[PDB]
Parts: sequence; structure tokens; C-alpha cells
Amino acid sequence: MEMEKEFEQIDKSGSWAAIYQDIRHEASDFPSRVAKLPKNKNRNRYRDVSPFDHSRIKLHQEDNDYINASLIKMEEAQRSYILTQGPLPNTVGHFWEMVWEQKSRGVVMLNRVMEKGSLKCAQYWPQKEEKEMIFEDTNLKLTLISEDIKSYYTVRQLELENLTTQETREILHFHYTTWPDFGVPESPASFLNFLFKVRESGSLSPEHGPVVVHCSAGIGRSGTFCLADTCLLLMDKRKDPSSVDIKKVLLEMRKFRMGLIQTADQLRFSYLAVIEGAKFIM
Ligand SMILES: O=C1O[C@H]2CN[C@@H]3CC[C@H]([C@H]2C3)N1Cc1ccccc1
Repeated sequence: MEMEKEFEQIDKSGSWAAIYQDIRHEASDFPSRVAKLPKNKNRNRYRDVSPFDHSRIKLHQEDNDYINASLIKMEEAQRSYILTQGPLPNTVGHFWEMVWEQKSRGVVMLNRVMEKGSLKCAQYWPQKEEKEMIFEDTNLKLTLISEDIKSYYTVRQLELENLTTQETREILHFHYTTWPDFGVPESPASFLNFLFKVRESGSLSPEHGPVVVHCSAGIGRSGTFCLADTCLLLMDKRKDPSSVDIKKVLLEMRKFRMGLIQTADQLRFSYLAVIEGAKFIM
């Protein structure tokens, strides 16, 4: 079926939970043996969210190459994404090592450091120009260059230096700051505006490594971001945009990381975002 009228048909019939449970039942199951090794316990935020072995990002280190991060490679859309958990106190150096080694231009953050009165990720970037951060375990330096605070999101320019080679690179930090502590946004308008700002920066384009996108677990809000982006790109590429099937795209993405889209409300919000976005594109 088309999307907008399939949408109204699920609303009128109140069957979002049944649709979402079908997706959970059909989703791929692949091994995640490296994630579960005892030496990696303090590298995982949640015991039930792990990268598959076949798609995990490897650190360029011989001691321990493990990070909780996955490469989502979308063949028809010609887009790739790295989805990862919010960094932990003992993985902030690994996180920036990955950004460096994978040649990423942009980092997309969809959570606040504290939500619901608890810490959802480490403070992993500097908040003042004159107070830079050094990660001694991976030999990197990170400096805040500029910050632009808007009503729904903040964009930061950062300098990442590999202290071993003295090479430097400019990284863009796109921080969506207004996702509610509970539920999903009422309108997709600010989320879509944010997606378009990430696109306009070049961070999603083939001349760079894959964008790094995270929330707390790296599957819910993060899944909504890449699902909406890929569906909108396919609607622009194909002769028949009504052929784009958001459930099929989501199942394709779940071949590369488990659990993408965590609730039926996130699934409905993803439909809403793609529907409204397709009208603005034209
Ligand atoms: O829904 C939108 O809100 C607009 C505000 N105005 C800009 C033009 C594109 C717009 C957004 C930025 N879109 C559609 C869209 C959004 C993301 C990706 C692909 C298409």
C-alpha cells in the first residue's frame, strides 16, 4: 500500500502495536559474540543492545578492537551510517578513535547528557574554547572552535588532532536538544528541519566517511533518523515514489543493527516524518 493512506488505515484501526510486533518477529538474528566476551562488559551500556559481529566497527588496535557500533550500508539509496551508543566514561577515547579512523565529518547526537534525572551518556566534548580535552588512551586532542545555539538544536565546530601524526580535522557536532523525556515529538517539523541541516553540511555525502549517529542505546531515536533520511532519498531516486515501503526499509536496516525503532510510537513518528518531508522536498 501507499504510505499516507496505510497510515490513516492504521490510525483508524488502532493497530500500531500489532504492526510493530510483526516487525520484531521478522527481524534478523545474527551472532554478537565479540560484544559478549567478559573483557568487553564495561564497553556496553545495556546488556541487551549489542552490535552484530558481521557489521560491527573495528578499532585499529591489536589489544582490543571492540566498540558498541554498527555500519548500516544502504545499497539502493547509496548512503551509509554508523549507529552507536552514547559514550561511557571508559569509552570516550574509543569513540573519537572511531571518528578519526572512519574519516567521519559529522556526529549526530539525539539525546541530552541527563534525561529523567539520570546520566544517558558521558560529557564527551569540551564546553569552553580554552578548556580542551586530551584522551590519553587513544592519543587524541579535541578543541571546541565555535557553537551556535538555536531553539531546537545546537551546532558545534570541533577540531580533532591525532597527536601521533599532528594531523588535524574539522568535525561538525549536530545536537538535537528537544526530544521529550517521554514519548515522541507531537510534530515532525523540527526533526525534519534538523535532518536537512545535517544534509546541507555535507556530513552525509559520499566524499566523507559515514556519519556517526547516537542516542543513549543507539537504536531508537538513532533508528528514526536514518530510516527517515533513507526513505526520503529513495522517494527522490525512484520513478514511482509511492513504491517506497517503510517497513521493508526498516527490516533491511535491522540486518545491520538489532532493535532499530524501540516502540510503536517511534514507528508512527517515523511514518509521520517521511510523509510530511515528502511534501516539502517538492
Ligand atoms: O519537512 C521539511 O521541512 C523543511 C523546512 N525547510 C527546509 C526544506 C526541506 C524541508 C525542511 C528543510 N522538509 C522536507 C525534507 C526534510 C528532510 C529531508 C528531506 C526533505
